[PDB]
Amino acid sequence: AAFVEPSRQFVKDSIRLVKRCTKPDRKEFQKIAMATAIGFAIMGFIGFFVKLIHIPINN
Amino acid sequence: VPVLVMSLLFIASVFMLHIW
Repeated sequence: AAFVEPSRQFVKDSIRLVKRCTKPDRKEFQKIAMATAIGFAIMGFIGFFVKLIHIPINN
Repeated sequence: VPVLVMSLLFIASVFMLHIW
């Protein structure tokens, strides 16, 4: 009655994908952590400061 | 560059429109 092939096949194949993948290690992690943060900061500081600009202007 | 003129005019227009 165990005719459910792909559900076991998907797990048996997804594990294969993650095991021949390369895991970003330490040196790679910081290289991308800052880049996301700076891109976060660029839209999180220039945008945020601009948000405060019009608060009294339209008042 | 010409778009900046159009963009500057639009925000000035609504501000005048809002104040009117």
